[PDB]
Amino acid sequence: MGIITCICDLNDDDGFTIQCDHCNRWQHAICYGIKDIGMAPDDYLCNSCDPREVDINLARKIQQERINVK
Amino acid sequence: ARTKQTARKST
Ligand code: NA
Ligand code: NA
Ligand SMILES: [Zn+2]
Ligand SMILES: [Zn+2]
Repeated sequence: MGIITCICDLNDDDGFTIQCDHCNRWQHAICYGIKDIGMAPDDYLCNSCDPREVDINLARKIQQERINVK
Repeated sequence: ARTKQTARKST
């Protein structure tokens, strides 16, 4: 369905998204510390499907800044 | 993983 569901709760397209292997919803790669395609692992699960250590406040900060300057 | 990435280029 092309649904973005990310830890920033700012679910519009930022230009670089990655799809959860399980729920098939998409996340912003940068919110998960994935800066380019090379940093994306073979297997990938979102934080909802597999809770991980991830900086949620930083994710929100980055996405909110993108929105605030567009 | 499966990814989408949009490139924006002017000329
Ligand atoms: Na969300
Ligand atoms: Na991104
Ligand atoms: Zn995000
Ligand atoms: Zn998931």
